Amino acid sequence: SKDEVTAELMEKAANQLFTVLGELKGGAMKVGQALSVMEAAIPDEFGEPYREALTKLAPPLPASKVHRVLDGQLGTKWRERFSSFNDTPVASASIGQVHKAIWSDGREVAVKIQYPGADEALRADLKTMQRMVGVLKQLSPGADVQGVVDELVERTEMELDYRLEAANQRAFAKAYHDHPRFQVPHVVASAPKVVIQEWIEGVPMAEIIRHGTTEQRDLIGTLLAELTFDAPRRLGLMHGDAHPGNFMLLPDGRMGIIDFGAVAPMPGGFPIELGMTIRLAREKNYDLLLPTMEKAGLIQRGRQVSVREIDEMLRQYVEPIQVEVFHYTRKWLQKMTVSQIDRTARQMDLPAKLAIPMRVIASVGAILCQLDAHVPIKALSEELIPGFAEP
Ligand SMILES: CC[C@H]1OC(=O)[C@H](C)[C@@H](O[C@H]2C[C@@](C)(OC)[C@@H](O)[C@H](C)O2)[C@H](C)[C@@H](O[C@@H]2O[C@H](C)C[C@H](N(C)C)[C@H]2O)[C@](C)(O)C[C@@H](C)C(=O)[C@H](C)[C@@H](O)[C@]1(C)O
Repeated sequence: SKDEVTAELMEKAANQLFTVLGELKGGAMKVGQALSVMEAAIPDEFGEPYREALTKLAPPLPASKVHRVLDGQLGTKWRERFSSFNDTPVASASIGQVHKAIWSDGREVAVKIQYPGADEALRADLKTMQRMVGVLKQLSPGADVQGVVDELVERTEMELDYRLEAANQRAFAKAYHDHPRFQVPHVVASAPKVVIQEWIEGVPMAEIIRHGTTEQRDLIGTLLAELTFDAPRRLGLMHGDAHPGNFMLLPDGRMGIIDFGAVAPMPGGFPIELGMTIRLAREKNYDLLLPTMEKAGLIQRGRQVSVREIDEMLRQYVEPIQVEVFHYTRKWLQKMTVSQIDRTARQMDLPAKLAIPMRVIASVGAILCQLDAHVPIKALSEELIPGFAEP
């Protein structure tokens, strides 16, 4: 059990690192020091009316409560929209359960049910943290807390209102209806705490990472990379930071996509500067590269820039397209974390239209390395990514 003990030690070191980052770049003080201030700056009358909301949430939900939630979101005659309903959950959600059933039209549908006391527990949890943001802003000198409230409010309701996630899925269901390579389940019914979609199943990407075949890894890895670039060009949207649980390989060779609670807006499609930057980076055209990256916002305006660092900055994007079929390995990813610079020209505040895809691409690239997949990324880039193909 000793490797999973490393996993817990790895998660704990990673989570405390982000706490330190939060202290230095956010609250401008330690978590211990801040907790002291918040204890006094926040009344005890607000301390526990919050407490009671969290106790309502034994681990799997009893069937009587599943009906109860269904009695609310779908109503009195919710069993008349189903042909049958399995009271035993097939999976677990973040704050709910997933039930397999049969719709009235004969289709197999997957039904997600949110726990009864999760709405109050999370909304209260929002107000408390929102209250703490006020404390830091008013009492902690030199604290950066912009948009932190906006972030938390958006995250919360995306978790509490299933209609928002379902709306995103309906968007991908139309653009990728009848598609040769991608299958997105249609949304049958949507409610604040109940969402119903078509049932699909295959080989989970997680199962492929563990002990999948070489061909399985390459295939679903190629499809994942294609989805990253095709979605913004076709749908004006980008599927957010991807977790292996969101994807599966269908028997016919297609990739299944089941989660859309992370969709980010890309109205004007994929930016032209990104593909153009990588193109100039590969051809070593530093003469046209640096002014381009400056205009785009990859590097800071009016600052001395090292070519040596530019190469480190883009090599995770350039090296894959320097061949026809790149082999995304973990060993390669380890080499990317090695700097020839020994103790900043980067832009630590990228514009939104560049920040969104680059984060997604980075997360996708990490998954491809866990897959040990062979991906024709060079071809995909020429076809889908604007500016990358030579004019
Ligand atoms: C892709 C990578 C991730 O998105 C980002 O990091 C970009 C950089 C933010 O935009 C940035 C940049 C910008 C300008 O939004 C475009 C800004 O308004 C917000 C606060 O932060 C996003 C998308 C924000 O959304 C936006 O939040 C707004 C409050 C409302 C907006 N909506 C009306 C469209 C909504 O899309 C927000 C809060 O992170 C969404 C929450 C739910 C997430 O955690 C989502 C699911 C992320 O995992 C993500 C989408 O993968």
